[PDB]
Amino acid sequence: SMIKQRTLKNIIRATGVGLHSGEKVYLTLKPAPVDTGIVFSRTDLDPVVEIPARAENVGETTMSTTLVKGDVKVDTVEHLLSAMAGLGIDNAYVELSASEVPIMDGSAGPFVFLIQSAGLQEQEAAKKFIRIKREVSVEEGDKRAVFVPFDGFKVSFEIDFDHPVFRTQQASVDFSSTSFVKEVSRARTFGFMRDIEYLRSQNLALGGSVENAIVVDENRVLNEDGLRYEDEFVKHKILDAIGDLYLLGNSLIGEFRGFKSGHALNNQLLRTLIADKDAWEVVTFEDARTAPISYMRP
Ligand SMILES: CO[C@H](CO)c1ccc(C#Cc2ccc(C(=O)NC[C@H]3C[C@@H](NC(=O)[C@@H]4C[C@H](F)CN4)CN3C(=O)C3CC3)cc2)cc1
Ligand SMILES: [Zn+2]
Repeated sequence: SMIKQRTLKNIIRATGVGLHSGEKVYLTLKPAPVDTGIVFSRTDLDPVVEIPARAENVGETTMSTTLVKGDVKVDTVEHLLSAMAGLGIDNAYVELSASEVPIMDGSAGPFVFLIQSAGLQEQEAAKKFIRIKREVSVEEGDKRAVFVPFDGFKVSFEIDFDHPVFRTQQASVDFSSTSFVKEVSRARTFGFMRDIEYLRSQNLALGGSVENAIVVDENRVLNEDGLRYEDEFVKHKILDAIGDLYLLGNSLIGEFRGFKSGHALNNQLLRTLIADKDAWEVVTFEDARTAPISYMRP
């Protein structure tokens, strides 16, 4: 029996704060039809503005992955998009009352929980996969990001901060043994005091607190109850990347490798990949028993 596309079983309502904006935001996730993709909606505006969550719609922001259409934007989509990729949601409307997705605890945990509390619905159509056929790589100074043919899905990442707080700055997850839910989803975004102070002075990071970010001064985590994983920092880079990969609009059959990469170079990789049609093909699986990836019950 075929790997079928999925949407939401029921609507999800949540409430939170833009990390950057400091704005209270109301968030609704709704079932969408077959071949809809993930579509973000700014419902505060008349008329309503809808931005498909696709690489064609990424803006040239420095702080997070931002979707743009005209001078309308949606900021910091990568954590939510990451939770939908984790759970294999093809189709869903994401309604927002403000410009920025709420930050929650800084991870994809809350989003995964709400989604899985609602449960998912298999739809009557083949789920489409993007299969990496060739090596696609991009560099800029010391940062590298690479796709690599792999029968399955795996993300590998390295960061290198010259900071006392680095613990493991490397990790590799194969999502056909490692559970995204258990092992990546709870990994929080992080920030250095020096950086958070500059952003504050530029009137950015207005929603940030220990409640939604690991805060790191010179030497140590300042968060009273410390870390969730020994390797949280690099595990959260894997979270951002799975989110960024999903701007492709279908789940990936292949490997990702990031070295000190962020949303900019991740976005250069998707562009180059999309552009080089020798390097990828769209595939469906009529028999899930022989697919290289498997999914949780709905
Ligand atoms: C002192 O108490 C106050 C209480 O009000 C306070 C104020 C502000 C904050 C905060 C915050 C905050 C700001 C920015 C970021 C952020 O930009 N981090 C980027 C990190 C993290 C990671 N990127 C991500 O996670 C992306 C970008 C967004 F974070 C979401 N996905 C990679 N990465 C790096 O490379 C860092 C070296 C720059 C973090 C926290 C706290 C308390
Ligand atoms: Zn992040």
